[PDB]
Amino acid sequence: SRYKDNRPLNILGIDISKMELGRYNLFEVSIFLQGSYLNPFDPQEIDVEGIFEDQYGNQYRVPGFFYQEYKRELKNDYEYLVPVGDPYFKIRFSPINIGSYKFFIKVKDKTGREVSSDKYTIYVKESEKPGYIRVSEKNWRYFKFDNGRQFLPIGANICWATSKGTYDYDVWLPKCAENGGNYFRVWLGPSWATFALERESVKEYDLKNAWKLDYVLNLAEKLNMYIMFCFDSYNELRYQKEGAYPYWEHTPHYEKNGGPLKEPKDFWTNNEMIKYYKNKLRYIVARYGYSTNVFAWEFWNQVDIISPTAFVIGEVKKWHEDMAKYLNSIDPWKHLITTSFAFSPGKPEIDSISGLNFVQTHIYKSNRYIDALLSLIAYKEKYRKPHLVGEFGLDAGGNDLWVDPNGYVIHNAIWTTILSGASGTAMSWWWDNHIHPNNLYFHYRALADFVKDINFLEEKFERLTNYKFNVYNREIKVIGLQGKKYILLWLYNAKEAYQYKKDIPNMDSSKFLGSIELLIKPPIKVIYYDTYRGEKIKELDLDKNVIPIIEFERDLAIKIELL
Ligand SMILES: OC[C@H]1O[C@@H](O[C@H]2[C@H](O)[C@H](O)[C@H](O[C@H]3[C@H](O)[C@H](O)[C@H](O)O[C@@H]3CO)O[C@@H]2CO)[C@@H](O)[C@@H](O)[C@@H]1O
Repeated sequence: SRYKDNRPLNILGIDISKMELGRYNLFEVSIFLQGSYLNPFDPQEIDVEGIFEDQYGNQYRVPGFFYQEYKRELKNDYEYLVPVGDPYFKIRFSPINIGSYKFFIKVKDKTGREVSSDKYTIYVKESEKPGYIRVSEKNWRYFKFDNGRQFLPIGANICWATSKGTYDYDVWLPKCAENGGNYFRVWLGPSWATFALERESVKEYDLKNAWKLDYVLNLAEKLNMYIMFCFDSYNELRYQKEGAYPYWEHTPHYEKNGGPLKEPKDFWTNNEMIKYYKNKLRYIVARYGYSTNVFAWEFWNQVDIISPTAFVIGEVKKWHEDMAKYLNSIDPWKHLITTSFAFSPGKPEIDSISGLNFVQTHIYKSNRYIDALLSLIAYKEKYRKPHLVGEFGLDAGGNDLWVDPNGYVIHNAIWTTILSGASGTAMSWWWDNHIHPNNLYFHYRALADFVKDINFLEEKFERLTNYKFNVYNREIKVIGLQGKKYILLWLYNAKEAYQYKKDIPNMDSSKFLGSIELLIKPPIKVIYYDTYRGEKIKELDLDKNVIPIIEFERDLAIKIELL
């Protein structure tokens, strides 16, 4: 109990970040206090709350959180954080309406005594921010912002840094954002992760790693990027003898290391673990929930591959239902909630729970992965909620960077997924050893520039069907979407798309290859789009439903508009 206090409860100071701010922007209150509590991360010991009310009478109950300021530096090849001042408590709020808000601070400690502040008034003006990310009511395949504009996630996993810590995100994130990226995913466990909250304990959370997560979230805010926070990873509950980067023997949950659990199976039902997990969820909502740059709360990375001694489908299902309900109940902004599985088809008993707002796929497959992606996307339409291909790569023991230094595998997957009806791009692994050093960001820029000017929420897009190729020299295949105004096609050469040794196509391509007939009413306008340079190649007006295919090396995109 490093941070215990044993004084009579009193507020000693309140600092307010700003008295005027914009819609969806951060309003931060700092609270200095003394009190009686053993653990500032446990609301049964000390419960700080901010109670906000807009001019329409809507109320927001915002939990407060314990905070330590740090100043970062780089010591050669590792980040080092120097503490600045004593720790204290914070409230982080974000207004969804404009106008006036009234708020006050309340504190209760373990003695039952409660203290409170004076009522304060702040004023909120309109801003440019689009709001929080939600499921689209117009098309359940897709996400939207509160203002109604679509959110199509384009990006990659960026789940942890090297020892350089936040200094790596200073490099990766601007490159991603300047190349059309608006999405990444970070890990808050296991204990070795950059942002691990349960580093040494499951009862108290790591203030240094929480500060690093603040830093990265703030960088996302400046760059208009949106983050999935993955709370726990399967390694935590996987025994050494089971392989696959196991971590049970080292995890703070295990009794050997101070935690409540004798074996990982007990995670789902142990009363003490459940209590502390809810405290962690409260801490995460308190510290990060304000942010519209939090796209989603993800409970687990690949919960299906915890130890087989520990995976009890009915227990894991109930825990997800209960935790989703709890998290929603305490999150004033109701961020999206999800979970993930290593098994590519997922676990229907869990994926179908209403409390999980969207479903995911992880897939590492080397052969015919285009067809596998399409099949999984078609299959998961049964859930009638969005689908994110949250992890993707070859099944090559991590050798993607040697097999495919030009990123053709990523290229194929991002085009396939977007134009098959997934909510956004397939999300690559290997951000640090592949995407960045091989400078693969240009693939995302080309795709973003192709899709960004179409409102996917309103096109009534369906996976393409009723097509017929007429091509003699080659084997060309298509992944497509057909909507009420646009048809989007990705064509690929089946004999070239899965070979990765040749240099990036430098198109100079005038010849006719063949045609593809679609079930459309002319007249139409046809745009041919170079998927590597990210530019229009040619434009052609047509009076029939038969699209010439111009010459291309590997793959080519086509945008058709019903006129
Ligand atoms: O350096 C941090 C950490 O690395 C751990 O090992 C990583 C691997 O380096 C690799 O990225 C692996 O990726 C997995 C990941 O588990 C994902 O969810 C899915 O399973 O597929 C990808 C590709 O296989 O992830 C592990 C962690 O699970 C480990 O070496 C730690 O000691 C080290 O601190």
